[PDB]
Amino acid sequence: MRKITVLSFITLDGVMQAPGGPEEDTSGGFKYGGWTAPYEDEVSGKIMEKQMKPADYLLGRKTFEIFASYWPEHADFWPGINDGTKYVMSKTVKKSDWKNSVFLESLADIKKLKNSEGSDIQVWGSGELIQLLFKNDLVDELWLKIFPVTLNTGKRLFGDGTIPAAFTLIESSVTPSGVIIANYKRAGEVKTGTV
Amino acid sequence: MRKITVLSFITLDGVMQAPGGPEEDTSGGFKYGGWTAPYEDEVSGKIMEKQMKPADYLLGRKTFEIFASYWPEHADFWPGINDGTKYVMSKTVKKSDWKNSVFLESLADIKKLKNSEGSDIQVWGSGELIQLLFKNDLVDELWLKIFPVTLNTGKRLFGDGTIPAAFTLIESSVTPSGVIIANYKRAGEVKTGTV
Ligand SMILES: NC(=O)c1ccc[n+]([C@@H]2O[C@H](COP(=O)([O-])OP(=O)(O)OC[C@H]3O[C@@H](n4cnc5c(N)ncnc54)[C@H](OP(=O)(O)O)[C@@H]3O)[C@@H](O)[C@H]2O)c1
Ligand SMILES: NC(=O)c1ccc[n+]([C@@H]2O[C@H](COP(=O)([O-])OP(=O)(O)OC[C@H]3O[C@@H](n4cnc5c(N)ncnc54)[C@H](OP(=O)(O)O)[C@@H]3O)[C@@H](O)[C@H]2O)c1
Repeated sequence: MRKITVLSFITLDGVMQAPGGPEEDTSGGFKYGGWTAPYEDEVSGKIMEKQMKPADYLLGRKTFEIFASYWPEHADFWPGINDGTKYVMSKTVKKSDWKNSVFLESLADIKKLKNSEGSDIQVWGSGELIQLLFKNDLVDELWLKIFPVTLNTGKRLFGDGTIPAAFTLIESSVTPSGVIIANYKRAGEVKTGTV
Repeated sequence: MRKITVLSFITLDGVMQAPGGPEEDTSGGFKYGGWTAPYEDEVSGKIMEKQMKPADYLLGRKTFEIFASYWPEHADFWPGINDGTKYVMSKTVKKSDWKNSVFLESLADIKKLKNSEGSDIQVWGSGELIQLLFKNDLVDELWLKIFPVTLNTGKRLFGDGTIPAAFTLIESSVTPSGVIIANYKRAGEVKTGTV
């Protein structure tokens, strides 16, 4: 059994669409692509150069294709994404000229990939696929970065597949720009009481 | 002009409904009332004290009525809510047995109260009213306690009134129970660039 970590950049109101640039994802006429862009300092770069250490990867086709247009040319900066196997969930794509790309089609294939032997799995972007991972409680860990911004519209990290669940805060951090790094571990069922 | 702070307990996916107990709010058949219970600790109380400072208050009718059913009988623990004026939005309730309760009926009234002279306004609970405040950009600070839990269903702090807007993280801490205190100042507009 492999660990599955979801890593995500979200706004205060949990919007995850198009962190990195104005055109990264225009679904809905989304106007705020690049909202992650004013909150990048050098200690943020060092916090997630360690988050970038080599692993295996699980991605939705759309996030795969956003990555495949850029990262094959920048293996200097992020070698992990280029060397590790990238398992990609898709029904419309079966091959890619990006090295070490495998294509899964089913919830069964994800479960086998998890049960199979090998390195821990990182999940970047992939909002729609994350919905399926959440709904089957396959997500073992959450690394989040919460930015001081609210954007009513936009694809969300906790969306359709969010289930009731509990977590442990493994560790946390803050950024000179005011970004909270939050690191949760899956922790069983939601507990209630009275205050 | 007065400083409208909004204070709110939210899950990781931003639900604020019924933090304190199982029957506190049962709209939609909400099964997770009291989800903040297992995360109450000592440090949390200390912060609660600085936020239980004598202020004026602005509340929605439902939150006022939940408060009025318990807090007038515990002026020792949380005085300020009994001593300060409570401005309550309603078109349903005109008077109350609680000392220092004023009843406002329009958006204009909330603005006039803001433009008035007096103590800085705290806002607790009041998701439906918060929506109107957000929509007209009357909220100036945000003190959030983010709890290590997810519950897909429930009333959301950032609901239909949320508007795109930037913030300045003025403070942050983590409790021994894994809750994230994060207070934000309102900071003008959303900036985008390219990473
Ligand atoms: N906040 C961040 O950290 C971050 C980082 C990078 C990107 N992003 C954003 O993530 C978003 C990526 O777009 P997206 O989330 O809408 O799509 P996606 O999850 O990346 O991929 C969607 C595609 O993957 C397949 N897929 C996903 N879920 C499936 C399921 N449950 N069952 C079967 N196939 C499934 C399908 O491929 P087929 O159509 O081929 O069948 C689907 O069309 C963008 O907005 C991107 O900007 C965020
Ligand atoms: N997470 C926390 O920190 C926290 C703390 C305490 C409570 N809560 C939760 O907050 C929720 C409070 O209930 P709620 O948010 O649904 O209602 P609410 O905002 O507390 O009050 C609803 C009533 O206030 C009036 N009102 C609100 N907005 C109005 C508007 N835009 N225009 C005119 N009148 C308006 C109306 O009164 P009339 O109908 O009388 O006209 C409305 O019916 C509960 O779920 C409670 O458990 C959360």
